[PDB]
Amino acid sequence: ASPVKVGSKIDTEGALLGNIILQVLESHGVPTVNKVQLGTTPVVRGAITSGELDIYPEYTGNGAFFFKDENDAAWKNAQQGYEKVKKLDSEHNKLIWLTPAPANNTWTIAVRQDVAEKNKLTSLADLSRYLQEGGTFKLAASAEFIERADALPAFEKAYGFKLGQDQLLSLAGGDTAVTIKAAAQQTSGVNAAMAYGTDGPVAALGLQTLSDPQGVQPIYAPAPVVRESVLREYPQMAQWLQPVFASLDAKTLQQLNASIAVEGLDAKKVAADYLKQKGWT
Repeated sequence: ASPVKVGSKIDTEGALLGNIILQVLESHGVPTVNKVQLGTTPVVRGAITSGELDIYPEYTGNGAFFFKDENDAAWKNAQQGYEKVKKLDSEHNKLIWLTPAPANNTWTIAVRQDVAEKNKLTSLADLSRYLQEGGTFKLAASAEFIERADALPAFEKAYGFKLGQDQLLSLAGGDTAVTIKAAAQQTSGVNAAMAYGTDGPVAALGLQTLSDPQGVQPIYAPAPVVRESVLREYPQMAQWLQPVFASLDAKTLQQLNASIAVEGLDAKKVAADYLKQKGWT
């Protein structure tokens, strides 16, 4: 009878996933309070652990910070990271991690679709092979992404490639909308961009993210996290949200995020349309 307080983070994907959770619950007649786009990670995390939120989408790899377990190898594996934060949040905070999306919202490289399809580039390993075969390549990226040891140099080391100076366009202070745009219109001959794994502009501006099978970056997979006492009152909501989040792979999230961020569709309507199309509402 007491309404379920549904939240999310302020960003595009937060708006999308928060509205998805809210509308799934509403379609089952569950009483709700709309607190979508409440704040940043620490604000929503503080809110759910204080009871100001009952459920919101959180990202698996953030378990590294929640449990002071930075540099644990588990966060570099999608399944191991999920299971780890799920176990820890249950026992320590009575927070239940539901089904995670198969997507990984983390740093990667996105390549122009034409170049990716022509050269069969799916993963960062494919990219490395293409480069060592003399493939034409120029990456737009932030100075930070280029220099930080855990960013481009980590990809380079793990996948065995090296970008020369003429294969880089350094853009001072991000952000990925700008680097993606550079590849999209081939600025200074750029054909690839620094991007996040579920970036809306990747879909809208005609790029394709590369996968990270080696697990160089920690995995940030979004999942509903719900207070145990609330799940206790509506146990069925795990079942409701399972096929929904199972369907959210990277390309799907890129398209939905693009609808909102690039083309200015209402996040509420984008969520509603998706749920209706897939037949969950």
